[PDB]
Amino acid sequence: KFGGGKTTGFGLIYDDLAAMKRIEPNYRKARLGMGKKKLPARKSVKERRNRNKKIRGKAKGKMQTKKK
Amino acid sequence: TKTNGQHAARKLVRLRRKNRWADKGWKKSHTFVAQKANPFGGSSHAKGIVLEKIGVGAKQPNSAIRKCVRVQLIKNDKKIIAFVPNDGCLHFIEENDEVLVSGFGRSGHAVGDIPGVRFKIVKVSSVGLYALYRQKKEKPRN
Amino acid sequence: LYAPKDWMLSKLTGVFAPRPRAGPHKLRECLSLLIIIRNRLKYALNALEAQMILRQGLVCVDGKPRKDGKYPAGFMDVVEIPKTGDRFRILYDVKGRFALVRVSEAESSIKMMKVVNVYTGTGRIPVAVTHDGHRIRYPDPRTSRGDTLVYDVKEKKVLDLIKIGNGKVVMVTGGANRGRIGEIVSIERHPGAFDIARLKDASGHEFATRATNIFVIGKDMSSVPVTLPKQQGLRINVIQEREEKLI
Amino acid sequence: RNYNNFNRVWKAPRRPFEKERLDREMKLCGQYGLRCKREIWRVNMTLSKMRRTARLLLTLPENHPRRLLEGSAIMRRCHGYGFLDEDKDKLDYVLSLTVPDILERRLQTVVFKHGLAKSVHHSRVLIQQRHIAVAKQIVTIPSFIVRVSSEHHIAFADASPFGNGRPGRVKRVKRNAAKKGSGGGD
Amino acid sequence: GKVHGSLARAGKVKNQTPKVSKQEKKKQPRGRAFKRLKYTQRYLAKTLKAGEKLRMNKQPPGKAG
RNA sequence: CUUCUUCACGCGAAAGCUUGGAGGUUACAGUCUCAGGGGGGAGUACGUUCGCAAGAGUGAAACUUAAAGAAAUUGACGGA
RNA sequence: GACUGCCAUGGCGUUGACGGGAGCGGGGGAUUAGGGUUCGAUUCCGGAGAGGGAGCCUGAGAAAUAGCUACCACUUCUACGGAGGGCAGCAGGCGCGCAAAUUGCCCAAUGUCGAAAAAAUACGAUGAGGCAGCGAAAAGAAAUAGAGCCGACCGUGCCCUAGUGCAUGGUUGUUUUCAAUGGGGGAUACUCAAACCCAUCCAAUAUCGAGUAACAAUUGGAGGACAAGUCUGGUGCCAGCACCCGCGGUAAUUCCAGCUCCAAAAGCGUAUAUUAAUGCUGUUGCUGUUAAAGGGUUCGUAGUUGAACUGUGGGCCACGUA
Repeated sequence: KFGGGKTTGFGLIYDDLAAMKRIEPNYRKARLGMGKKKLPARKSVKERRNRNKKIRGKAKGKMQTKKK
Repeated sequence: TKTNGQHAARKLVRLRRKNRWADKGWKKSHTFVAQKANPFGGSSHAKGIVLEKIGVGAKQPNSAIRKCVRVQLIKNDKKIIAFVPNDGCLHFIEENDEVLVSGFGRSGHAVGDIPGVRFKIVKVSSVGLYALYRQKKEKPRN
Repeated sequence: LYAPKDWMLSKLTGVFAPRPRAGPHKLRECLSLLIIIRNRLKYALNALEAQMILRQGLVCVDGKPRKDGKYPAGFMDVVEIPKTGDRFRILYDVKGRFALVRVSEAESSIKMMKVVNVYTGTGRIPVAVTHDGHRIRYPDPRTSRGDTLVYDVKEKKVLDLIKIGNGKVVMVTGGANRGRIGEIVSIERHPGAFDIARLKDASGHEFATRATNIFVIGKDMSSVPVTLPKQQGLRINVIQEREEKLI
Repeated sequence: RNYNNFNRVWKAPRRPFEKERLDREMKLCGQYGLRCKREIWRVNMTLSKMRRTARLLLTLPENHPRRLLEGSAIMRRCHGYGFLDEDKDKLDYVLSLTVPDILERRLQTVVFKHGLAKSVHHSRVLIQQRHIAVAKQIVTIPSFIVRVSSEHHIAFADASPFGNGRPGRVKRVKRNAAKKGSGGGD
Repeated sequence: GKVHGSLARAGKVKNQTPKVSKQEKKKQPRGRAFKRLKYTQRYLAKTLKAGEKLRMNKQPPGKAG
């Protein structure tokens, strides 16, 4: 922010890459570089979830509601 | 005079309350007058409609003509007479414009010489009468 | 909110905290585990790390190594966290405040619990219930509420209950004098107000709070081999503390 | 549902055109060469508040705590800071006090007093285009008050061209050398 | 009320005033610059003092000199 | 019952103020009680209750307004 | 009595019941030296509620509102058999009205729920929440810069009459100017869930960026209260001004414009209400002879108020000691 120029951080050191691979989330991991998390799409198919509790079997992948 | 005590608390309460009731100011406040005859509810601003432009020249001795307007307050449908400060400004009024009204502190009496007028025009059609007259403004989109 | 203030939670966030669970050591006089995982030991810091504790289960408590963070920890519980093997006991320090108080593994191999109630069981069975979540069958034949009782924890073994009364080393656990310690001076019956409790602290300064909030812990200082909070519960001259502080 | 403790603080000062009131205030303001009456209000408030506290505190039945606590606290910081004094220690001056005491301990002014700068104004402006260290930041905020050892500290932004082993494109406005190198540049 | 009249002369004075000119001149110091400024104006410069607190002198504007 | 000489500070805006005044009170505090609480509208209103009957009892808001009042003072004046 | 069936005859109220009035109610909120006033929609809790209206089933659990069921009122759809709806969630819309922001990000943290990271396939879920967006109600801090030279000025000391002068000081300016120098934006290493709000000022050892109408001052006053014109010009009981006192018929102090000034200030006008001022409703702390007010008169339960008394110490000693 304003408070100029300035350079005080805080730092962390990992035992292992495994420990990292488990302690670090992938956007962080990415901030390093080591993997990605789930696909975002601002509740794109959040819609199936709006369909699913009432409905059995069938469906058969990509089954669908308000989005026409 | 007033001697009462100790265990007479009731009396105290009752009378004071009784006299608060009496009290003119206490009463106004307490009694809720605004909402009644009084067309503004209390309240801050209100929208009405220019019915017509009216005159006023002072009581005595004061004389000349300063001018107010017949408005019909809209939400409650109430007829009022309202003030306009400066010279000219009539021309901002237009006709049956739907005008933005403000009051006057004045215990609901009126402002300046003029009797009864308890309100002022503040905008016609959202415009900021004020501003235009000054001239921090340009005419309404109509 | 309903934040429980002696859980020393704070400022922003925590509408609820992670709420505790139904299951011994009552809502208001708990000090549930979660807070510990994150906020006390500190390694685990996020909820993510907690979550991690749990998805890799981990955390461990005497008796049951316990699964529930929402499960109350409270007076005397023994934590061992085998990654590093560290033990703490739950206990107040003076000025009322609860610590996770590291304790010897061996000391951390027993605990003491007040009886809240003493009952029959079905068949000239008796069973006692403690003020912290034990029901125990066939106890002393004449145990009673308000007497505490030593427990093995490693084992299922009572090591004691102590034939109570007046003049016995007490830790005051609440009312005003939370974290105060004082040998019992006495309790007068005050029936249905409950006995009220004359307490004297390590100063030998004496103080009162109601008898209900009184944890006998021994005779001769600690009968218990349990941790004793530094100072051992008088409550005094703040001022001096400030002064003291400033070197 | 849920909260935040934010709040709203300070109070303005009652009823205007009082020639003296205007006058007195101003004069003081004149000493410091100011930027708002708001700064006064601020001081009045504070001033007042402790002065308020003072009003309370003394009457406290003697041998009772607060007076001890707060007295020490107030004493030690203010006194500490270079406000209150050792002889202003029976809380009697604390009842007293003056606005200038405060102004005087606007760190800016102390500086100018300290020498530094050619006036308190000259002092504002300096500090403000970023100059003279004490803290983490120069004093970015000359608004501040003193505290007795900052007193010492008061010196360069070594950081600033003004204490640099080098300078910068500014104030001095090296820049010109950049302009030279680019413009003048053969 | 007594109150009397009839619209016949509105706009007049403002309209028959010549609108002259609000003459220009220097932008003032503002904020600190101004307050520092202001001070000198309100007090003290190139001067002595007999005793009186003030007067403005926007009297005079029907001056003498 | 005084009158009231005459005295009291006191009290009061004064005018004035006794038995034990309007005294002994913002140095505000014996009890009990009634009343009162800008002015005008109105003490009125189908408001309401006594009352044979007057009308009493009880009792408004709307509306309105910047004063209204009081004592003294001097002045002016008087078909004094 | 929750309710039947039987029985008794009660129960409540003038410290006011019943009815009728007004809002959910607390935490709290707000303002008063003090005493006090007033608020409490809403972020505290507790409660309440949930289309209107009732009703039910189930479940540990609701009358359960992104459950049913029927009714009211409203609504969709229909090839019009029939069918079918309910944002006091959240954002959105409209609507109303004086009146109140986004169909934005994200799913980190927080909670919260769920399953409970083979994470051996990274990997629940989240309009709660959180981030931004919107957002001059509010609280934090602040900008027009420094300095010198000349002009010039006033202001002292003295020469000197004073003065030039010199000296002694303070201060103006188209002068003059080198000199101050952030905004403000950019190497940016460096953030953030994400996106984002600064940047070390290094490296072409960052480029860049101020003396101006600039890279910017408002708002409201100038009889008085309440700071501030002696009047420039206008104006002429007009225009119009005026919180209230009042200006104004022309050589107006308040009107018109101008200029100057002032006040507060990046805030300020306004409204309405509300708080004090108000001991101007008064426990503290009013009043009631003529200024409001003590009845024509008495009794009188209610109401209040109601005196004393058997409460107490004593003795002695010591000495010092006034």
